Amino acid sequence: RQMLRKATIVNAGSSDFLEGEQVEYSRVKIANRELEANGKVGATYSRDLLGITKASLATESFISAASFQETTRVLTEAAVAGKRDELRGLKENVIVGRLIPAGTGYAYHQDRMRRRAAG
Amino acid sequence: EEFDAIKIALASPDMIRSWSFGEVKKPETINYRTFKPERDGLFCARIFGPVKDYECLCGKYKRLKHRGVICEKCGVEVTQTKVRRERMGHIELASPTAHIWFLKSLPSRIGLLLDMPLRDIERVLYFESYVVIEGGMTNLERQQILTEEQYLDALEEFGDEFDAKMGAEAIQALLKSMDLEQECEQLREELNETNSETKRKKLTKRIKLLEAFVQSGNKPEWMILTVLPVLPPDLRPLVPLDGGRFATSDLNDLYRRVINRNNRLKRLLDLAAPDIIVRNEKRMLQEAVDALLDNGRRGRAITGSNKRPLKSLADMIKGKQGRFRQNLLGKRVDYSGRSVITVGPYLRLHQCGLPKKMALELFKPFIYGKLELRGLATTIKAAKKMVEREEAVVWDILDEVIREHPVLLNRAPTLHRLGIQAFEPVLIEGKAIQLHPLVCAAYNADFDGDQMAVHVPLTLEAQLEARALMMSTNNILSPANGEPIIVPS
Amino acid sequence: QDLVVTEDDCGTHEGIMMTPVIEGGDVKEPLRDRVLGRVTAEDVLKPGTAD
Amino acid sequence: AAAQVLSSVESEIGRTTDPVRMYMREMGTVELLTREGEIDIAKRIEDGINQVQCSVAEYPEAITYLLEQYDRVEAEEARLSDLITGFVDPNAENSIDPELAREKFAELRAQYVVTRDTIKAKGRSHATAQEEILKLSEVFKQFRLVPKQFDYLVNSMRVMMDRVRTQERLIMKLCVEQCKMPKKNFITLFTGNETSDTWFNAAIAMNKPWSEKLHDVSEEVHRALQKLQQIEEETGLTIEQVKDINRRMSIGEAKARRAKKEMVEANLRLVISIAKKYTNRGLQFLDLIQEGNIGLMKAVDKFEYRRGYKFSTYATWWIRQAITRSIADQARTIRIPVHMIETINKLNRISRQMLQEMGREPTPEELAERMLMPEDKIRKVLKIAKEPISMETPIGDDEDSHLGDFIEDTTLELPLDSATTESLRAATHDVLAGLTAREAKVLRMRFGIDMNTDYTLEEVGKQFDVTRERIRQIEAKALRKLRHPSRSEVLRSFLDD
Amino acid sequence: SAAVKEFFGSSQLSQFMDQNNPLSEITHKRRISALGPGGLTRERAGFEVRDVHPTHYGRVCPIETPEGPNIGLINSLSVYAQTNEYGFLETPYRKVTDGVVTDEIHYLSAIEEGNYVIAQANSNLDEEGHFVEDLVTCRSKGESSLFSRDQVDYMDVSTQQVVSVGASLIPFLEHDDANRALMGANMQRQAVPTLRADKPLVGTGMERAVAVDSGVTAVAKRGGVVQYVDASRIVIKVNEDEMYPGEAGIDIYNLTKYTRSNQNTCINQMPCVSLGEPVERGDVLADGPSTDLGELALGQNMRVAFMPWNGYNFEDSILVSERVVQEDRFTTIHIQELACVSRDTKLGPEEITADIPNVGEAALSKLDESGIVYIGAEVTGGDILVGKVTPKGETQLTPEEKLLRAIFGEKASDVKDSSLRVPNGVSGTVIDVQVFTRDGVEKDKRA
Amino acid sequence: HARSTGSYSLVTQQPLGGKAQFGGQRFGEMEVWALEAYGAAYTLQEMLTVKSDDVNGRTKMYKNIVDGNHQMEPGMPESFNVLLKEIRSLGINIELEDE
Amino acid sequence: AAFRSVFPIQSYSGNSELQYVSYRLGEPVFDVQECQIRGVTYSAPLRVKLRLVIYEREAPEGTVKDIKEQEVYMGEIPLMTDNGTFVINGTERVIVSQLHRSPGVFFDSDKGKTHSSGKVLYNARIIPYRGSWLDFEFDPKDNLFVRIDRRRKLPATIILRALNYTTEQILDLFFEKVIFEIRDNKLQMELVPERLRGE
DNA sequence: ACTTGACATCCACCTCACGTATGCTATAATGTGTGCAGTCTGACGCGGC
DNA sequence: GCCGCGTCAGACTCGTAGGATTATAGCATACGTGAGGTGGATGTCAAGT
RNA sequence: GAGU
Ligand SMILES: [Mg+2]
Ligand SMILES: [Zn+2]
Repeated sequence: RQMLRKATIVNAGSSDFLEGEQVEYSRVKIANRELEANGKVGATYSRDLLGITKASLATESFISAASFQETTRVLTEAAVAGKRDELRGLKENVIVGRLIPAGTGYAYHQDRMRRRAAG
Repeated sequence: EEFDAIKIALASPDMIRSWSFGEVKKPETINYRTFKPERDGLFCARIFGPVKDYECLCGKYKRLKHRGVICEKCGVEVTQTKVRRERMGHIELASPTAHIWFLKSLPSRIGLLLDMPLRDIERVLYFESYVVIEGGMTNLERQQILTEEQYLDALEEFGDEFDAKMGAEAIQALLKSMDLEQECEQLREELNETNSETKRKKLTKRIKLLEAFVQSGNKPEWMILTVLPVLPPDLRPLVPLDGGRFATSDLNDLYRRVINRNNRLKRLLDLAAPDIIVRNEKRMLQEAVDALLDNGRRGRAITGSNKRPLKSLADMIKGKQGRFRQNLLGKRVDYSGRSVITVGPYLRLHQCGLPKKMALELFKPFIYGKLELRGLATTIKAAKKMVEREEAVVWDILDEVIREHPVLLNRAPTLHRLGIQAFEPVLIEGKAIQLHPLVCAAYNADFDGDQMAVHVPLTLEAQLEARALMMSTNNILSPANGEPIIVPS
Repeated sequence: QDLVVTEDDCGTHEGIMMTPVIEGGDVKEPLRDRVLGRVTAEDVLKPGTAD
Repeated sequence: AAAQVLSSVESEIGRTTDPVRMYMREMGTVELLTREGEIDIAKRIEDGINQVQCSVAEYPEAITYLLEQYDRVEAEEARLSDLITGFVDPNAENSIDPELAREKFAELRAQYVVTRDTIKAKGRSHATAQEEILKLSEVFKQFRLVPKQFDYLVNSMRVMMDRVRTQERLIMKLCVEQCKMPKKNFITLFTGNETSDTWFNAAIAMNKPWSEKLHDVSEEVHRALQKLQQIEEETGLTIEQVKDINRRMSIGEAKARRAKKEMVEANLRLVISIAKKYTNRGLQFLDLIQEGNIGLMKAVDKFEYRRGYKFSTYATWWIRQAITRSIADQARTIRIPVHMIETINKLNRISRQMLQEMGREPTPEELAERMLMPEDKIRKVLKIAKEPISMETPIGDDEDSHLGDFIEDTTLELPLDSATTESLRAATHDVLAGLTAREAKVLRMRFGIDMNTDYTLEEVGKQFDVTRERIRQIEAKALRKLRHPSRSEVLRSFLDD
Repeated sequence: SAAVKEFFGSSQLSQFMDQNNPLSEITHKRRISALGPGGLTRERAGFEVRDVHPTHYGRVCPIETPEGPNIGLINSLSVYAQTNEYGFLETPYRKVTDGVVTDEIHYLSAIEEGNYVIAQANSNLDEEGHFVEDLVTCRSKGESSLFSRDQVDYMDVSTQQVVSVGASLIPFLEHDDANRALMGANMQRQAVPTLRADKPLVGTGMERAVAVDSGVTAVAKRGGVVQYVDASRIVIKVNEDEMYPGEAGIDIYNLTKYTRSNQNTCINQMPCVSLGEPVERGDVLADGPSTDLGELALGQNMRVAFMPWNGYNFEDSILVSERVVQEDRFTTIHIQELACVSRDTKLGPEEITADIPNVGEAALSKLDESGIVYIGAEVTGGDILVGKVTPKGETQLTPEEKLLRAIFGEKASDVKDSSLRVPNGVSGTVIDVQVFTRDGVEKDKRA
Repeated sequence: HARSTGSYSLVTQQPLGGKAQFGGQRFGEMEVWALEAYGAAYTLQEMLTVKSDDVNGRTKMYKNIVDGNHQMEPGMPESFNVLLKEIRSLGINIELEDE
Repeated sequence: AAFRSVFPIQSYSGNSELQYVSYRLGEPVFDVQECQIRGVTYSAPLRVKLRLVIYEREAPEGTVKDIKEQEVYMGEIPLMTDNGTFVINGTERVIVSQLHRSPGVFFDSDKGKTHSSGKVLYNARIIPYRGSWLDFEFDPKDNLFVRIDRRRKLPATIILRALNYTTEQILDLFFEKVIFEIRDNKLQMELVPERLRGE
């Protein structure tokens, strides 16, 4: 399932997809739920394939990815796009010395979610 | 503290100016006799903070009574030394230099943005050949290679309007003047006509980059660096070994060579030197900066006095023994011990033999606290010396702490989660740890010279999670197979 | 790493058919061995005097 | 023709990063003229500087400034250095006799007055007056200012030129960007009249409906003109005899500039050869060549063709010195001044001898004998001697630890020792409570504990009320209470402290 | 001299020898590594070189080598093999001249060895002549099988010629799998001699040659009759046969007593023979540490019962009698060498004195006037051996401590206690202390 | 080898290695993983912070342990601070987004 | 070996020379135990009888100018102990014997390797004791490439060009000559019997 | 309880001494250093024939 | 898509050994810094108030 | 080297 993390877009909404977009599987369903409730244009997808290294490089955590390998390549990728990391991931929190967001800490980290909704 | 997210982006020169608190002009480090920092030097206290807490260079202003006051003579503000762990400085390079990373490492986004292949750009920077920047005269367009005398025939007849140059400066110029906004639009209109599949693929990826570029709000000009941010001193430390020798980080050396060349550049500027030498100086400048960030990733690797290439910034981060693997996704641990394991047939399933002396050391702070509470120790200093004498009271207090406490037993390699387990420790004299036989399979351990580490779950939550989840007794069914883990051997 | 139990039931109906791997002569892993402890999708039948 | 081979080797440059090759190829284009060719360019240099000196002498204010600056220092009784040491140092194609200076200034003032009288009658330079102005210029050409004083002089004419052009550029901003009009016409009007008001109203004669507005800020307009016209007044220079001096001075400069460029370019290979002598595993190969180049510049500018010596011999020295001063100056983490350096050098040279005749090593005493220096000086030089080892140095023969992995930090105290410090502060505060109100206040103040400030005895006295040494007996009294073994049993545990 | 000291000191080929036992020493010197300058690195090594070549037969011991990363790289030279002038390894073989086995020994290189047909060492021979078997067991062209007498050119000199030093001591090697054989030879190198060295009762005949060659024992050059024996020196009067008439015939053997090895292990040489006894050339006079009357005495032999115990002998765990302690078998002497340096910073010359601020006089007691331990005192963890004092730097004491200091007025002078303390968890008797006087400033009273 | 607390490394401020200099044992990537397998957040955090490069954390937690508290009182690993500023010296913008 | 390789070392001008006569080893200055104790390396002094010999510019090769003959000091050389060990900085090390691939010529095969073909790509590797190395390896297309100092591949033929050999001499020393005479209107060859075997 | 004078011991700021910075020299001298790295290998990626 | 040329990888803890390489010149003037000196501030003392 |  982690290897199915990202997919290939055929056709957009009013957002910036188009042929051969390389977006996350979850973001796809995002767009779906949102826009198909209003109508407009829902995007078509097909899931694509990431094996190990690929999948790792795909993830929405550059800290996690940089912790893996190809640190050089990785980091400039990140730097260029101005990528933002919200600390969903585990090794993320590891490296920040924070509350791992599984079990024991999962509770605390989900609490921060509603803290983002209100102040 | 309380923050939520991190954004990683390009370094604006004025952003470096923002963090950077002073300019490092001198290659000097510290004075040869008075080992205190040199004025505008690499370890300068005027910039990065005072050597010793709330005490400046020349020593007129002492004590906590001064906090943020600025030493009139020596220019040292009075506060914690610890600021040398965070204050960043800056180097003003007269020749803006290329950022290595965006050149030499793939894909090399500069190249991508300007659709320029590598060697052509190279020759431009290295000052092998000139490049076309912007001409009212359609004589030439953008981004053409011209050698020496190819440049000569053109100006001689033209000039005036005709604008092209050489090197990094030229690149940065081309970058500021290029209309990213318009190009995005034009590329959509190119898609508006022939959308041939292969062409459309690469056209797709290029527009992706440009659009993300002004979404982040980043200026390409930043690609080339004018101001270089310079690392805090404590991170590039210089101290003496006991034998009288000094050791210092290699970054200091790279930085040194950098300002040498940069400052010779300033001299050669003022003296109006020939262009041959200017260029040579800039290549070297380029070189020095680039070996600073990533050594070996450019030309021939800069060598240590040894034989080995010198370890730069990137090396520190990336390496397996870099910051990630050494300091971040694992660290060195307190309240821990280790030694040889030995069978304990008498042990119950939830028990481990723990050598007196080992547990002693671990529980030190606990002992001290309980000493003072019992009043058997007037204060903590006496508590320490009370344990270090080794009297009988020490064993009983330790005995009460060990009661209901778990300790953590590590064994490498970490196969699965039971390679580290929580056990109730059973004190014995002797220096061997004793292990329950049935859990041999979980550690994949056997008795013929294996050593186990030990740690202290320190908080109430530590203790709790160890007894609840981490107990050998609590986890007998394999997360791997459904079957029992702890089984007769 | 991030794959964690966030909701307890999303309510999807879809899922995969697992067989007994009787590869060649021997039944190296049967149904129960492969299937045990798994959450099931779908109603399993087999017609009879009553179904 | 040399421009040919550069291109073919540039065409096969398989990306050649090694800057040595690049540099070698570029220098490899330019060839070497020896002997008198060098002297050719040297003479052109002389002429450029001479031209520029001629221009200085032609200007009223330069000579005015000369005399007034001398008078400033000279009026202060009889100053020796400072301003006087800056001036003078004259080359007559250093102790300057009083009698000569008295006389040399005399004919200058006289010349001043005569050359003013001539200018006024008829023209600025009608025939005979042109002869006399050129005669006065030949007067000034005969002395040779040392570069020091000359340079402040060049800048003031330079500066005033910049003022003119800069004021025009300020006006050019608002005029060029905000308005707009064909450039062609301007030439004639500005060149012709300059001083009078005729072009003012004559400009209006061409008509055109866009000329009426301009009155609303008419006051500001011509009043702003004032600044630039005042430039004219202060300088006091005539329209015809202003451009000529500037243009021609620029000529003198360019001649000299490009001349020395040629000289420099020509001597590359000599620099390189001398530089490669001390490549040998000390400093960086290319580094050497860089500061060698700066030594060559020195050689250019100080070389006098008059001396009649071969160029290579003299240049050798300046490049040599630049290299050695740079090596000693830069190189090391710890900079080492000269005397230090030289002594180190002596040491090692003698070391070889000594080792070879003793059979083994020179003990500090024995070495110190041959040096004629004190043993402890030699011992302490040996100590200071050894240079820093890298922090990243693989100390493990197996790239196991990089020195840093051994490193202990003396600054951080242990949590155990923190408890030490903290516990005694707590105990001290509680013990303070036991003292009587004003006594407690006294001791609190004096030591600054629990107070921002640590007041000394006298300061306590001022705040308290007069008392001096009374508080010294307060010290002793508090000391009595606290010397009390009963009260200080915990404090007695810190006896071992 | 710089290049030379770099070869000896800094080269990977110049390494700390294992001196735990004579075996480790002996073996370690004749180990051969494919690594170092002009040779393969660890990453440089694939399957290629790590795997076993059949031609290793009689030249390198196939079962001596470190496991994990070093395996395949470093091997032991097998017994009888030696180098020609060009540095190719040759192995000695017995000539067989058309059917008949001579006493002629021929040393052959590898490529030469491939050519000729060699009979096995175990093959059966007839009384100083021909072979027992019509079809004999032979090797040639790297291959192994059955061959006739007529083609047979040579034969193995002895069985033990396959293997190196460590492996040769293992008596029942034929019955042990190589996994464990390997480790066996390795382990032997790590065995520490006890003070009470015992000869191997289960041996190989090998044990005499090993010990003698190691040179950790004392051996007779000429022999003769032993005139005077001391636990320090042994003097021997040589027989008139070997004795030269011009010089004197009194032979000198200075004995190394209780000396410390690199690995902390003890090397003590004790005299074996009796005063007035006759011995000849190459007899073993004094035993080295792990040596018996000429024999390698690496360890000790005990009564072992194979059998399960109540989980005490679990997974190769080991159960023993109190009697082992009682008899002091497997007690070993270890010498640790520890230093203290007196240097001079610009902060102040450090001095060696007995002067120590704020310590119990109990600890001070073991020190003399110069600050030196009395030789032969028994010391414990925490106890100080050697007094050293150092100029303390500037410390701004909190007003608290000024107050404190004023109160008791204790003579606290800017001095840090530099004196060299004894190890935690290690104790015992000091044997010998040494002084290193610099020339300029004169020696301390203890010096 | 017994170690509660003792000498730290200069740059990362982590304990050094081995009983040689009274160093702490390393809790490595693998070791981390053990913890992560379980749901133990604060154990983790002890390893990561109070027991390693968190100066504030280990000192004040020591105090609290002696007094009879046993809490964490959390902070920030100085290793990470190290890392941030090292990214910044590379000319790359790295920072804490205020929540 | 080293001395005669370096010596006699003649001056650039061809006039002065330093000649090697014979050497001598000083008996070790400080004993073993002392070296252990004081942290020094156990070493003996080396001296060498050199003769400074001056030829004349003027006289043709009149070895008849000056001869100064004396023993110059070349430093201290680490000695080996009786047991085969060394004393370096106060401690015992041993220099372990070293295996390595001998200088000379190796002809290796690329078994399979690269390609889907599994093209049998043979190559000759030349390793001298002192100097740069030569590599001659086969292209998949059967072409013979050289790598000087194993850097990059080019044609082996061009090496022979550098060696002063023209195209014809090359083709001679490798391939098999065959003489073909033109007479009247028919073609005759000088034929070797063994040439048409198996055709 | 609190002041006064006399004396000792201490803390701040200025004046002189030693260290540091750069320039000058004159038979003539002008293209060269230096590498040791390496070979394991299936991969994924960019470019090109 | 086929060779090919280039890059980036190749576990976890702990135990134990010691440090370097070089070949160089010298000086005279000037200008500023660090160290120690000298007087003031502040402590210490013995009566004296 | 030790061990897993
Ligand atoms: Mg076993
Ligand atoms: Zn100050």
